[PDB]
Amino acid sequence: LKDAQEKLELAEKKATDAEADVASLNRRIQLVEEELDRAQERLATALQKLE
Amino acid sequence: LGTRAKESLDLRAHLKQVKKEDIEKENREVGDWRKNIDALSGMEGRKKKFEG
Repeated sequence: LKDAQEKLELAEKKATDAEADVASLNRRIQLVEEELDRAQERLATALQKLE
Repeated sequence: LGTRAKESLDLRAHLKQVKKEDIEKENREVGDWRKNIDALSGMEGRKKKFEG
């Protein structure tokens, strides 16, 4: 039980940590993708202007 | 003939001056924006959109 207790607690902490990491990284990837797309639209504007 | 040419040129030059005065006058209205980018690699807001 005590062994099971420690196993359970450690696994739960590891799971919550991984979840928080992946969620925040998902937010980051969203932000960087927004950067990319908005920059692409700037690229299209510039292309039209130059042509 | 010289007088007629002079009067025609004078009228044309006066009209051109009247136009060109304002042509040079307010030509800075062409100042506008270019909307460059900076990649916004520093936005770390939170999910609290209630204003929409």
